Amino acid sequence: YQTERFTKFSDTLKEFKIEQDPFNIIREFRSAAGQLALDLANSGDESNVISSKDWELEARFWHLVELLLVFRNADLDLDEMELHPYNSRGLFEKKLMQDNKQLYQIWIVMVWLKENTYVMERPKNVPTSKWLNSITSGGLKSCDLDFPLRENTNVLDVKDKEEDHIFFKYIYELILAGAIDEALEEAKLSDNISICMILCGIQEYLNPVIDTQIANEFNTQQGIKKHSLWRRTVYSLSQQAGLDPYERAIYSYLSGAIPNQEVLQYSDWESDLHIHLNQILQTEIENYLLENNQVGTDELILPLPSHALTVQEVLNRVASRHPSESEHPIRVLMASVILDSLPSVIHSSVEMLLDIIDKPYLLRIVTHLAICLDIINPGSVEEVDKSKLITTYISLLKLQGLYENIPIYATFLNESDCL
Amino acid sequence: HNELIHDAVLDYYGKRLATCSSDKTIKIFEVEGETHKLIDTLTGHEGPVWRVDWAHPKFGTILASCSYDGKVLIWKEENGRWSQIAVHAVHSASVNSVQWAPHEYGPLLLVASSDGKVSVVEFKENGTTSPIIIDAHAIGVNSASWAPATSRKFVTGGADNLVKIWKYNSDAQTYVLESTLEGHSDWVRDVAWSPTVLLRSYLASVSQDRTCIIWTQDNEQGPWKKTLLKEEKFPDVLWRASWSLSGNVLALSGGDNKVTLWKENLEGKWEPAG
Amino acid sequence: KKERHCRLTSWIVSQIGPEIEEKIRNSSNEIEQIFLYLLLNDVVRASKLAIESKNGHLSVLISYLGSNDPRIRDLAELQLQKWSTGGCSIDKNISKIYKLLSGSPFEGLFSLK
Repeated sequence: YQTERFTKFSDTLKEFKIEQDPFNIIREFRSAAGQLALDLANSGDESNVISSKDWELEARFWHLVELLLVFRNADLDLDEMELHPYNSRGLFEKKLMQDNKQLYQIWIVMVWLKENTYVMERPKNVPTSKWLNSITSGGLKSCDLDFPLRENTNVLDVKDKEEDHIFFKYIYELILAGAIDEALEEAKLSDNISICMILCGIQEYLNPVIDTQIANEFNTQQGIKKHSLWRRTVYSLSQQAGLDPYERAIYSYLSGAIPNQEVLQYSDWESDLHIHLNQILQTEIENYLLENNQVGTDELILPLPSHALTVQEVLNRVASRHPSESEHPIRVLMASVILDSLPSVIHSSVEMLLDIIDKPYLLRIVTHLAICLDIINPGSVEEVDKSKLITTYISLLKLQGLYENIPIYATFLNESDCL
Repeated sequence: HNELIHDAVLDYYGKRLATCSSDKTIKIFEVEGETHKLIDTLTGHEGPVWRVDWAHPKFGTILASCSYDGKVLIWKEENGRWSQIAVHAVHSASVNSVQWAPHEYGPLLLVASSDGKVSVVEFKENGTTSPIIIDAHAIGVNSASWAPATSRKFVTGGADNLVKIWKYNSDAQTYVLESTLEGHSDWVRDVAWSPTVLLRSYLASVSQDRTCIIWTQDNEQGPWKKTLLKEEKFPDVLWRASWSLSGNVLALSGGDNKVTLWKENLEGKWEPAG
Repeated sequence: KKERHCRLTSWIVSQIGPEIEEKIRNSSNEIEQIFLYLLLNDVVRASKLAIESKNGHLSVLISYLGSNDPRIRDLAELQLQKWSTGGCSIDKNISKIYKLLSGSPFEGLFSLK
C-alpha cells in the first residue's frame, strides 16, 4: 500500500482549506512523515532502511519548522522585565532569554537537537555501591572521588574503572539528550552522590523572595550564587586527565566547552552542532552577566573564551567537519530554516529544475513547505516559485496516477484554470 | 678554529647552513658551492650544542637547537637579525635530539633528553609553548625521529637499547606507546624513520654495539622485521643513520671517518653503494 | 537578614583570620588546608587548591558551600552514613568537608564537635 504517502500530505491540506492554526498543517506533516518512517523501518528490504531514515529526517525537519515558525510568527509581544542590581543572576539570565530573540532561537534549536538524540538503554547489573572492588581489595585510604587523583590512578581496580566508564558514558548520553532529571536520578541511585551534586551546579541562583517576578515558579531559593566560579571549577576539572573521557566530556559540556577528542570524534552533525550552540549560548550568557556587573571579580579564576560564534559560522564549521551529512538535502533545509534563509533556498532548488529530480522526497517537501509558508506568511515565497513547484509536483501526481487529489493543490493560482 | 662540530642542518631550499659545535656557538652560513660565507654566530647555551634543526619555512625562519645545558632554545631570524624567541627546558639533563614534525601537524617540536623524556612542544596563538611530555626510556634517550603519514607517530632510541614507536591518541592527549623493539647490546645512538611513502616503512637503528638493525614493517598490521644490515660489527661504534628522500638510500656515520651507504635490492637485503 | 548575616560572617572571619592562617602555615597535608580555607569562609581558594592538588571532584562539591541546597545536604549526609557503616577508610579531612556540606556539622553523626 505504502505508495499512499502523497494522500496523507494531500489529506492534511484538504482538512485545512475546508474548516474555513495553519501550524497544524506542518504538525501533521511531521506526524505523517513519522508514521511513514515507522512503516519502511519495521519489516523491510534493506533498501528500505535508507528511505526510512530519509523519512525520520523528513519528520525532524517538519518539527524544527514548527518550533521555529511558531516562535517567530506567533510572536505577539509581551511585557518587558524590569530588573534591579540587587536581583539574582537567575533573573538576568531569564531577562536575556526574553529580550534577545536571536539567542532564544538558539535555545529552541538546541531543544530540538536534544529531542532527537539517541540514548543507550539503562545499564543493567549495576553494582550495589561505588568503587566496591577497590574497597574490597583494600587500598582506598579515602573513599572520595578525588583520592586516585591525589595520587596515582593505580589505586582504582580495573573493574571499577570499567564501571565508572559505563556510568559516565550513560550520564553523558543522557545530558546530551536533555535528560537532566534522569541523570540526577541515575547519579543518586547508582551511589554517585558527589557527581549528582556536580550536576546540581547547573542552575543559576534565584530567590523567590528577592526575585519577586518568579515567586510563582519557586517557593524556595535555589541554584548556586558563585556560578562563574562553579563554571571555572568544572572546566578545570574537565581538563584534568586521569579522569574517564566521558566524565571529562560531561564537565566540558557543563562549562560551555568542547569535549575532548576521544569523545568528540564520535559525534555527528547533530551532536557536534549541538555542542557548539551550547558553547555560543554559555558564552553569550556569561557576557550578558559581565555587561551588567552581576559577576564578581574573585570568581574569574581562569580564562574561558569570551567571543561567541554566530550561528552562521558554527553551521559553516560543523558543515566542513561533516561534509557528507551536511550535504544531505533535507539537512540543508534544516540549516536553511535555522538561518531563516528559507524562501532563499526554495527559489534556489526551484532553479535546480531549469540532481533534485533524482531524490523523491525533495520535490514534494519543498512544495508542501512553500504552501505552508505562504499560508502562514502570505507573500513568503514568490508567486512564480509556487507556480513552478506545484506544476512539477502535480505532473508527478499524474505519473503516479493520483489525479483524484489534484484540485486541492490547484487552490493557489488562477493558473489552475489550465487544468 | 672549529675542531669538533657536533651537528649541522640544511634548510628546505638549502641556502642557509647551521652548524653547531662544542664551544656553544651556532654558526649560520650562506652556502654557495665552494663558498659558505659565515653570516652569523649564536651564543646562548651553557654547554656544547649537540643538535640544530630548521623548521618548515611555512613558519618563517625558526631554528630549535638543543645543547648540553639541558635547555632547548628556539631561535628566529628577524629582519636579518637573530633573536632567541623561546626556550623549553623541562628536562633535567643534557638534551640530545630535537627534530620538527611534518608541517601538516602544526609547528610541533620533538625534544629528547637524558632524563628519559621526550616532549612535543606546540607553539600556540600567542607563540607561547604548550608542552605535553612523556617518559620514553629508563637510563636515557639518545635520539628521537618523526614519521611522516597521511595517526601520527615517532621513534625513539634509548640507553636501554630499546627502539620505541609512539602514536598520538585523542583519548589520552599524550602520545600513547604502541610498540617497542629490542635488538641492540648498547646505547641506541640514533634512530631514523624513512620518508618513503612506498609499500612498506623502513627504520634504520644505528647503535653503540656497532650494529645497524633495519625494522621493515609490512604494513599497518604485521609487526616489524629484524634485519642486521650486515652481520659483522663495524670497525668502530656507529653514531648517525639517515634516510634519503628520493630513493630510500641509507647513510651511516660510523666513528670510522667515512660514511657508508646502503641500498635495498630485490633480495630485500641491503647492499653498499658509492 | 541576608545583609546582616553577611556582615556578621565577614566579621567573624576578620577575627579568626590569623588563628587559621597560622594553622594553614603549619599543615603538611593539602586536604586539611582546603578544609582550613573553608574555615575562613573562602570557598573559592578551597576550590582552587582542590583543583591544584588534583582533588577535582571535591573542588566541584566545595562550590556548593553557602548555597543551602537541601538536596546536596541530604546527599552529603547519606554519603557519610554509608561510609560510617563499613566504609573501610575515608580521609579524615574529606569527611570533615562532607560534614560541612551536610549542613549540621556538630549537630551530627560524624561530628566536628
